[PDB]
Amino acid sequence: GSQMTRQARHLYVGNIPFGITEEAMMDFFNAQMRLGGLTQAPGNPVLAVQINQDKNFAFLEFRSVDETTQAMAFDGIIFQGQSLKIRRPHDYQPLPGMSENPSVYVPGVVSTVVPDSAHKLFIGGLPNYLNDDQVKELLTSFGPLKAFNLVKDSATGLSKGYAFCEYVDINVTDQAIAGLNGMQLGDKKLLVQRASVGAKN
Repeated sequence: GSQMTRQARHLYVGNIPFGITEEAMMDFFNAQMRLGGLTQAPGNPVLAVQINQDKNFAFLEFRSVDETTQAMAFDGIIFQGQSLKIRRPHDYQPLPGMSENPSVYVPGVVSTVVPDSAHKLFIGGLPNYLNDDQVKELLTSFGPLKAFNLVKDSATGLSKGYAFCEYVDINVTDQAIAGLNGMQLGDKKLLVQRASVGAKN
């Protein structure tokens, strides 16, 4: 369809695996939607994927407004080691009577949106070659995460060596600090503290 028609029928997907094909991306999201019970009709909700490989993002094109909205619940899903960053197009406008936010939660998926808050953590000193899944697994031993993002270099996809997170249980925050702060990992030592402590400004 037209560009206007696509505003409510596609999503931005950032942090995509290097070298993934459009077909493999499409098959992944169709499988996740179908196997998660998140379709509104028989068949595949995702019609196409357009990748910008040099800029490390894709747009997923859906056949329906409601399926596009529900797919926002996959923000943070791990695929080939990467946490996919799912967002609305910047020009999205809510449509009359159509939900702006997903209605159903997808078990296991940890959001990449980590707002500044009392118990948001900064994790610094990570070896830059560890991927999102590996860092997530390091943090999850203390308890389940509500949100997590590993900061990547825009040009290499390598990490910048630091991440942010928020635990489901606010009390896990201090347990994760106690366990991980000062821990040797590679040639590095981790720094783990509430992000408000060292935030620039």
